[PDB]
Amino acid sequence: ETAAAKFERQHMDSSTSAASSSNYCNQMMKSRNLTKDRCKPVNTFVHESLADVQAVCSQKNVACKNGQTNCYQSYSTMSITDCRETGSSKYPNCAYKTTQANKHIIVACEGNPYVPVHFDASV
Repeated sequence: ETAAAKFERQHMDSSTSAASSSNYCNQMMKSRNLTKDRCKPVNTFVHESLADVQAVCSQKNVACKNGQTNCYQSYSTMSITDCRETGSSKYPNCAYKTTQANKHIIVACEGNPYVPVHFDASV
């Protein structure tokens, strides 16, 4: 698996009229193989098109949380879903709270072609 492919598996779920149910994160964290080794504490899925998310690599250059300079913030807000592990959640039955939002995303980009490889933040 390439880094670009990993970003698509971990963070992309393109859909118009995204309506993530209370069960969404429970299903998606499992189906995208994010609960195989351990319960991943937090994750974000983006519902805009791949073209639109890839386009962010040419948008607003911002500092990455880790101090690197290869992060970019979207000029427009994007439909997203946040997944946050619950208190009662016990591996291998990882449990999540599902919260829909409309926010600017920040991603790190690398390579040729210059594409997203890391989801940094939503703002």
